[PDB]
Amino acid sequence: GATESGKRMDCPALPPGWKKEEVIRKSGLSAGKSEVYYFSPSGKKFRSKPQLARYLGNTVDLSSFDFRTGKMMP
DNA sequence: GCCAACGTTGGC
DNA sequence: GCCAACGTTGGC
Repeated sequence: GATESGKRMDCPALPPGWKKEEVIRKSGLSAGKSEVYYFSPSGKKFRSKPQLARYLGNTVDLSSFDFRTGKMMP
């Protein structure tokens, strides 16, 4: 399900066609650490909430969006 | 001390 | 030149 790692999955809190992936680091000091990426319907990768906001503009209100889980968490 | 957010780099 | 992957750090 939603906490499964290494697998792109639907993010239903965003507009249609957005997906999310959790990727675990392998090499280097920061190994094991978990990061989250988003993919637009066009397939571009997004690495931060501010980056999503810049791209989505007023088509979404991300004010309560939790980047790590992809849920709206008021 | 942490980590959100971003900059840099190696490998292609 | 691209981009996955790691390193870096200002703001908290």
